[PDB]
Amino acid sequence: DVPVNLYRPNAPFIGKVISNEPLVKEGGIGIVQHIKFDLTGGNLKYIEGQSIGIIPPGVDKNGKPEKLRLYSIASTRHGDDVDDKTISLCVRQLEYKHPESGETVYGVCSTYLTHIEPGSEVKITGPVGKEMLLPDDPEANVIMLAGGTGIAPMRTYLWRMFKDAERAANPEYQFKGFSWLVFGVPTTPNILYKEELEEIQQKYPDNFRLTYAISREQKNPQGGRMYIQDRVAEHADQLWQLIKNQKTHTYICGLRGMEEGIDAALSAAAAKEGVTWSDYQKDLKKAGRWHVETY
Ligand SMILES: Cc1cc2nc3c(=O)[nH]c(=O)nc-3n(C[C@H](O)[C@H](O)[C@H](O)COP(=O)(O)OP(=O)(O)OC[C@H]3O[C@@H](n4cnc5c(N)ncnc54)[C@H](O)[C@@H]3O)c2cc1C
Repeated sequence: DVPVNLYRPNAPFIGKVISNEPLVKEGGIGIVQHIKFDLTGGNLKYIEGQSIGIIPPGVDKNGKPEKLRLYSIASTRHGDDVDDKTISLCVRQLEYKHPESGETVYGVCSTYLTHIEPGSEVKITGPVGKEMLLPDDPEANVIMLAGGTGIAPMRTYLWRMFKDAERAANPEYQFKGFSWLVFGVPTTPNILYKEELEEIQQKYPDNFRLTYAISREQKNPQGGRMYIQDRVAEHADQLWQLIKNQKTHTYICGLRGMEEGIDAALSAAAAKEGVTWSDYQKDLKKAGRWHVETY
């Protein structure tokens, strides 16, 4: 009942791009695109929290074909239109530095994807992944800690939980727990899906809390730029108290190295009560309540 590997690299599914919209607004840093693909004509099914592969055209520096890159699925199982025939991605263009062989380098698969046109064919493998799945328990608490494109699986949980079209589509799942997104981005215009997050938070004030950490607009108490771990420390006592509930799941997604400041904060909260966080967290992993995907 979790689909995995319905399509593999040796024989991928050829989808078509339907749309490709920018998510970063003017004044923001970088390019992050929301890309939607047509799934009709194949049998790709998937659920929230999974990833798929894209195989980009071309050869590397050695004249070897390009490998697949993985992307968290950014839509619910139904697609953004709730019709069960599309899938979406949230793709940032990776680019870096002049001291990297002289001048600025562009990522292969993410440049390809963030400049791809509607009507183009794309090779898609997957779905893969069973570590970031959402429990079918309507009464769960769900803590989400996202940075940048790590909003993507979170968007599939929240959309499942709170979009009226989704609730109409999923009678078994009517969500009534509490969920809290701490979202880290560099500027207000880099808040991916801002308008839709904030609409959810005003239809459902008792069920959803939305905390930002915006590093170029906010300072932490030491005087640094505000980072998601700064906010997690700000609330580490509340977050630890929520985690003690047998129903609470915690999801962590974003770039590598973001985990260690989340543990430092929760260790100091757990310790007040003679709990050793890293022992507690091992048991949470074992029990399926601790979900991490950084990259
Ligand atoms: C499970 C998983 C989920 C992912 N989900 C998403 C998602 O939702 N959205 C998204 O945009 N991406 C996601 N990615 C990351 C994505 O797969 C690709 O790694 C990323 O898009 C870059 O691929 P590329 O082809 O653009 O870059 P490549 O062309 O392969 O460039 C990457 C390589 O260049 C180097 N490099 C990268 N950054 C730097 C730097 N700052 N300084 C120096 N060298 C550097 C490294 O050698 C790296 O291997 C995910 C990855 C994984 C593993």
